[PDB]
Amino acid sequence: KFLDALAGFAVTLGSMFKKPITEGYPEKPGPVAPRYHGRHQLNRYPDGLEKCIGCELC
Amino acid sequence: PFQSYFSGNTVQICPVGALTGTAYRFRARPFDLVSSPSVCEHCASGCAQRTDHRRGKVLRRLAGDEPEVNEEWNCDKGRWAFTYATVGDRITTPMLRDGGVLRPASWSEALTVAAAGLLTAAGSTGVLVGGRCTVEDAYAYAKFARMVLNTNDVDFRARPHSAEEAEFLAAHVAGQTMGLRYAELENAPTVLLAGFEP
Ligand code: SF4
Ligand code: SF4
Ligand code: SF4
Repeated sequence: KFLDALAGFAVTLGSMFKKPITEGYPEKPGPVAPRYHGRHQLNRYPDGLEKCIGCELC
Repeated sequence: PFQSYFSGNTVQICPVGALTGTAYRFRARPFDLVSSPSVCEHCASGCAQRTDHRRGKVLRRLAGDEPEVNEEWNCDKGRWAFTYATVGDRITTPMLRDGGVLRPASWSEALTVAAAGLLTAAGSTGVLVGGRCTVEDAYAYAKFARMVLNTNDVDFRARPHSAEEAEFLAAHVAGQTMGLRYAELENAPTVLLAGFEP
């Protein structure tokens, strides 16, 4: 009907009534995956001893 | 104690971590080492060695492998006597005497002063080359004495020595390369040692 060529308008209009999806970083940062490769961290055993043995394998 | 001049070889001969060098302990892993072939600085044996340095600091000097010289062996002196250059007494910059005190100086100023003094002394100069010099270094010292100073007062002997020694070295040693060889030593039926504690 020539309407299909105008489908894009229907898209953009529709989206300007659905709520924006942006993550609210930094006031409301998004949920990064649990598996994410963030900053390396050096950990300790429960008594406080450093886990690292300095083997340089890392 | 173990007490052998060749003890380090055991560290290099052990196929496991049973024998380790206390000096090298926990210093580095193989991937952290810049490794280069080298020759020992210490005696005329001229052993092939492998210098390993991490962080720009030499950490060990393994025996290398040169069947015609040292097979795969060192002495403790060659293997561990490498820290001399980093004991904090090293001369980092040209130094000049002023007011009787030794002061750090530029290369330009230092060379200016050294040239002035050497030209003032002219042929009234002698060059003590010492025994801690590569063949190139000794050659430069000698050539420098011959031309730059127009003198023949050149002697690498920083030790007890004699004129008879220089005469003998001229007669039999100098210019006579690759005569007796380590391989020949191993097969010599009789070896005599004169003033020599191998
Ligand atoms: S690999 Fe070795 S040196 Fe690196 S963090 Fe783990 S224990 Fe420490
Ligand atoms: S513990 Fe040391 S000596 Fe034993 S297998 Fe591992 S690296 Fe080799
Ligand atoms: S490794 Fe030992 S025997 Fe060989 S050149 Fe060095 S000091 Fe001499």
